[PDB]
Amino acid sequence: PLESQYQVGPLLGSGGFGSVYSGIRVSDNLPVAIKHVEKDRISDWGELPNGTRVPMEVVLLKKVSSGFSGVIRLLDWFERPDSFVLILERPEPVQDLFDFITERGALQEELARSFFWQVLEAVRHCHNCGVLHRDIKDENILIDLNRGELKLIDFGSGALLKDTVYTDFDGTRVYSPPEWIRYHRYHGRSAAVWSLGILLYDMVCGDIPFEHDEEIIRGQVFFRQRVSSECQHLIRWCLALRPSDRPTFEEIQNHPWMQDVLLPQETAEIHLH
Ligand SMILES: Nc1cc2c(cc1Cl)N(CCC[C@@H]1CCCNC1)c1ccncc1O2
Repeated sequence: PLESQYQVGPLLGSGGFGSVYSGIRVSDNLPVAIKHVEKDRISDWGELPNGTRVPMEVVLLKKVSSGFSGVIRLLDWFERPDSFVLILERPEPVQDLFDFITERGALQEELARSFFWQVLEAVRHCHNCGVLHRDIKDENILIDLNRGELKLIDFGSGALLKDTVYTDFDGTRVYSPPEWIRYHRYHGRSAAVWSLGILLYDMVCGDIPFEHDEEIIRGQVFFRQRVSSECQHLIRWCLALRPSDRPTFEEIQNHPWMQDVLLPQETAEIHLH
């Protein structure tokens, strides 16, 4: 009954993830996003408790969707002969962080601190639920403009979190760590911290630090606008070439730069309204 349960609105975007449309749940007028993924384009499959074979994203979103978190919720899913359709939460009004940075430029540090903090909390939640995102980036963060609340999207490159080495990767290369580039090997948490360093740089500078593999491997960061000494230190720590030299999530959240974070509502009042 997909076609009767949802009224389809405009296409929001398309890309490697599939095609995502604005929609409304007709029963209660709930705003949703409707994500279509072609079966031929799914490399990574999971299985539900009842035996049903599904995209990994469905498995991972179910693992994280219990209680509140900074993760966009899976509301329902449908199988068609050549595709899966996922029904996702849709804040309104909303803008992805890539579009936000593109429009507004480099973020003020107070704003970046609030956003970065919320991303860390959401990533911690995923990890606590046994899920590794593997594609943390501005394009995969939604901002609820009224509430100042950030939500993670697109678990299509994700995996079950494990303590042994990953030798597969299908996330975004420019957010991928040097050990992936050089050895095609990474561990989950330390690779996540690398991507968070890329993200933080992106927030405070308005662009990502590395384009080419050679730049990633060299790992040297330069600043084109004024960024505080403490923020620069945190970025450079997250981007340590050796995975063991990177901070843990606890170390990031205890860093001097991360102190005195604004709550989401205050963040929206100051920066978004
Ligand atoms: N609610 C919701 C839920 C979403 C997504 C968007 C919204 Cl609004 N998207 C993003 C679609 C592309 C964006 C749209 C805006 C313009 N810039 C490009 C997803 C992309 C991939 N996997 C899950 C997604 O889930």
